[PDB]
Amino acid sequence: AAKDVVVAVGSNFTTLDPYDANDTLSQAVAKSFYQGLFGLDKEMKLKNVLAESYTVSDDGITYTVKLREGIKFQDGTDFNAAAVKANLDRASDPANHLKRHNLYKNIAKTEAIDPTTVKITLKQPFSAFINILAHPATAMISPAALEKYGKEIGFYPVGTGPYELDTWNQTDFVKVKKFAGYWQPGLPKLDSITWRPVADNNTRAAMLQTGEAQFAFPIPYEQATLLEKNKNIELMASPSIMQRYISMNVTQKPFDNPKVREALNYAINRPALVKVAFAGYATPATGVVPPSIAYAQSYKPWPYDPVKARELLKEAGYPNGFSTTLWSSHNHSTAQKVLQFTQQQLAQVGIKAQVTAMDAGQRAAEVEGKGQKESGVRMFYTGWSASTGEADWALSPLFASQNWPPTLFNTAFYSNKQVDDFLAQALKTNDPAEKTRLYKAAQDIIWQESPWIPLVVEKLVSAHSKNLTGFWIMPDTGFSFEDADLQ
Ligand SMILES: [Zn+2]
Ligand SMILES: [Zn+2]
Ligand SMILES: [Zn+2]
Ligand SMILES: [Zn+2]
Ligand SMILES: [Zn+2]
Ligand SMILES: [Zn+2]
Ligand SMILES: [Zn+2]
Ligand SMILES: [Zn+2]
Ligand SMILES: [Zn+2]
Ligand SMILES: [Zn+2]
Repeated sequence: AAKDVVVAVGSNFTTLDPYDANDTLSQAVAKSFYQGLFGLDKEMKLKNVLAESYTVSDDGITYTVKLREGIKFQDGTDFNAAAVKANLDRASDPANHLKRHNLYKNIAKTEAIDPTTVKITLKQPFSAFINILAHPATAMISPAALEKYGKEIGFYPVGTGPYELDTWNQTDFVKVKKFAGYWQPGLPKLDSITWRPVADNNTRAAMLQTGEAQFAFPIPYEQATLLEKNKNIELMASPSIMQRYISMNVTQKPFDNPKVREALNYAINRPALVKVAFAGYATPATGVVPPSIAYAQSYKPWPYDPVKARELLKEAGYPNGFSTTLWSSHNHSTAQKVLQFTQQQLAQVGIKAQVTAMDAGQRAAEVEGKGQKESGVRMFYTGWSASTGEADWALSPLFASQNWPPTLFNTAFYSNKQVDDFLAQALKTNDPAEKTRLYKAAQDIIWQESPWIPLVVEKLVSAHSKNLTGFWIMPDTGFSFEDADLQ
């Protein structure tokens, strides 16, 4: 019997060459034909994939990876230390100007000691490197295919995965078919997968209804109830890695005063916000890092208390609040309801905030491309996904004093001697204990200094036919379908 499943996704794909994509979706789909040395499961946990095992010098500089022998690429060629070298050399060559260059520029060189042994030496220590190797961007592509297609490799992928490219209709869909020579006997179980972009949200959910699609994501809030009521459809609300928050320019107006920051955090009723802006598909944030990320810490939740808040602003010296600005990035999602709710809650405590949604231009001009002594940024509503699955990318770009704009995304212009050093120390050790310890310390300082108003952490809403099993949504919004099957 023919097992042909259709997945209804959210947008169009950019490229099928992982190294050249900034959107998770395209990377997730390209996972049909590509595998990495390592990868993360649906709980965001480390797994050895094409790699058998690995070792790292106490110097943190040298990584020695053992590979599984006998694996073939979809074009008949062999997967070996040389192919890994070719994939890594290419990714770390700036001349290639591949969108994900920054994830490999720290690689000094890759050596093929033997067909099943790869020696990678970094320029500088970076304990999160193993995570970079498990990232869906680091795909092992066919050296032969890299040469045959050159710069068009992103259209005609050739990897070691369970599916081969059947055909791609730029706007219509990406259809992949079962690869007979897949290195794992018995897989895949499916004969084909058809990834179909469906921009209309209501239509996406509707297809699960008619049976037109067996899996879909994301699912609109209104359509959620409908689907969950259907016995042929399984609707899930899973944890994501999207942190929602409002940063405060800790070097400005009343925000320099830590009492104000502590105050404004009492002003927001988070459980109410999750209902009003996310339809209950999120949770109040009890940390600055989504708990699904490795090394994250969680704390006792912020109570909601307008009285405590107004009192604190008074002690601070603002018996009648004050006025400030609240910027958010222009979008069509839930942001709109978040702003209206927030400035309303802030109004209750006397904080007149002038909301403003900015397009790509103003955002890059007023928020990202601007330094402290110029920036107008005061209160900023935004979000962030640590797509590496570990604390560093969830913490450095947002709190490391060196990452203030236009360098990186520390919109709160926060800084702290200990945190910066704790973050730096973390990257120079590979001992889990030390790492959980170092990161835990930085987070405790951050949470207590409150440079933010951590709002919530979203929930991913997906749904699939009861018949489709082994098909999962990952916190980073990618898919895990190693053992997918149909009955
Ligand atoms: Zn490019
Ligand atoms: Zn050749
Ligand atoms: Zn040649
Ligand atoms: Zn076909
Ligand atoms: Zn065909
Ligand atoms: Zn249709
Ligand atoms: Zn399920
Ligand atoms: Zn109180
Ligand atoms: Zn728009
Ligand atoms: Zn199921």
